[PDB]
Amino acid sequence: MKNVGDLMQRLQKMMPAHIKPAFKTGEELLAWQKEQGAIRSAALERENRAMKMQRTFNRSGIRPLHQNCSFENYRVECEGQMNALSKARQYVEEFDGNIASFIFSGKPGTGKNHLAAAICNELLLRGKSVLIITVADIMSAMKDTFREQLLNDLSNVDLLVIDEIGVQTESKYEKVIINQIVDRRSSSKRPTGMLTNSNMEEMTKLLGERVMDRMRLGNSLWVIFNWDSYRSRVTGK
Amino acid sequence: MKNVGDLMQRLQKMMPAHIKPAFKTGEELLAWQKEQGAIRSAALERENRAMKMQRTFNRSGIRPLHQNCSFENYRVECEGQMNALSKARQYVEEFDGNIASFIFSGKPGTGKNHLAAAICNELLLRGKSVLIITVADIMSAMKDTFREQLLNDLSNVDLLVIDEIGVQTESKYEKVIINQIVDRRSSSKRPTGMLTNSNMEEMTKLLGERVMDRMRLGNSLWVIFNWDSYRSRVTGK
Amino acid sequence: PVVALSQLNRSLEQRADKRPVNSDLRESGSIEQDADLIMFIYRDEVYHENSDLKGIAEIIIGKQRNGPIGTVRLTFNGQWSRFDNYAGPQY
Ligand SMILES: [Mg+2]
Ligand SMILES: [Mg+2]
Repeated sequence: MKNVGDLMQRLQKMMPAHIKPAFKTGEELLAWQKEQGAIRSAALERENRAMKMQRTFNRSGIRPLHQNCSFENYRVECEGQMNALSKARQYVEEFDGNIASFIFSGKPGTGKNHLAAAICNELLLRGKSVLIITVADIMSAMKDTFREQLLNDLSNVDLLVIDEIGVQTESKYEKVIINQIVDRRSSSKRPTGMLTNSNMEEMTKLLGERVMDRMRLGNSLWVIFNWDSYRSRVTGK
Repeated sequence: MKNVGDLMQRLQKMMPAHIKPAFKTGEELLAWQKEQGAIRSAALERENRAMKMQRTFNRSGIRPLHQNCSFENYRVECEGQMNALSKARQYVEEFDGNIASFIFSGKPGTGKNHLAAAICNELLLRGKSVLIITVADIMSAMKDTFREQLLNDLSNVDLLVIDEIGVQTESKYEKVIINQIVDRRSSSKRPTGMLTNSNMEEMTKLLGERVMDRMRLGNSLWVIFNWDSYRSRVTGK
Repeated sequence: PVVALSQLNRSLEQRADKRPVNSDLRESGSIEQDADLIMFIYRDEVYHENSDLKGIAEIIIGKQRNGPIGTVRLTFNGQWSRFDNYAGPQY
């Protein structure tokens, strides 16, 4: 039928010539493939890590209005939060291995979630995980457990911060939820945080003195705003 | 069991002459089927589009009075809403990718829901998704939950517009609900809309200043009416 | 080649999604191991009347011995019984 010389003489006619095999033996081939493989694996690993990092970005509940968001796009007008940013930068710097939790407060339209999202992005770039939530999402999750990844996460992330803690006046539930959370967090030597629009005394009757005591570790970071709104400027860039 | 020509002679006991078959081979038939397929598929796609469109229009719960309802069937009689039209038209024209929120307020019989429904019609002609509601229907939805789709549509939709905000003086719950909605929305770079009968001051103790902070973005559109009624004149064609 | 039809077990309907996958046919899985190519079918205008995929079926591939997997869109006009190519957008 056909054999080696005839086979290869068939083979060359498919193509343009001067296409020499370039290997000529076996061990050269094996070495070459080992080399290509160790070249390929590295870029593969790189890509896999990049995936992981994207999965951590998309998991946090930061909404788009605080996504294109950081320290540097935050406009100063006085000392009243020049102090705050001199606090926030060092907080991000002093975060690694630190029971350093915080609270913000004051007036709306004052850059709370903005600074929070800035912190969150910077700690994602440090290689650490974050999350920000509306408390009603925890409500809905506790109701939907009758249908655990989330509640598991909420007691094992490095950082956590909270939004909309004032409203839901139908209390005798919010206090106990957040107390359970903060106990399980503080116990594991991990921080957390909060956001609100009310005074500490206006907060403490909702949130019994124990919880705020658990906030009062390390060199804490209390803030109380006085600034005015910002909304008139923003247009949704 | 029968010859070809004689099979056909069996065949011609059915129809007349002048019925010639035109195929003459196979691959030509495949070309013919391909033609008909590329035709019927695109026509089907057209019909599918029209369906999806109607599935929107029957879902934006609007009551039939304000359905045959546009800018044009709105008999202008003074400037007080000539300005309203000059604003609503440009609101539509500016809706394309913007944080453009509006509020209406004033007296009944002055064309609030009329202009709202005209707006919604035009935006659906642009190919968007909207919805209007009665606040009691949101109450009813949250109760049906305690017997998700409609619940989560109120943040998966581009635009919402809200109706009958003053009534249900069983307050202190309405506020937390509307707060929840509007925070999820305005944090998500999307508009909304309100409707009422009261001044902003009266409105503000119902709706704490934070909500209107979430309202006053971009070139936020406040409007307030003062016209007299129209209801004695209307017929319902 | 060979072409051999089969059937499926009704433990999929209660899933409330209703796309088929590999672990849905329960005939010991003796054919899942023997085969070379599989093509499940889904067609939305059965399990719903108003769903906006009228006149469309789709070809969920679930195994490929010599290639990759995918998913394809095709139409159905059941009164003269022939699928046709879907010249349109992607899925
Ligand atoms: Mg906030
Ligand atoms: Mg009305």
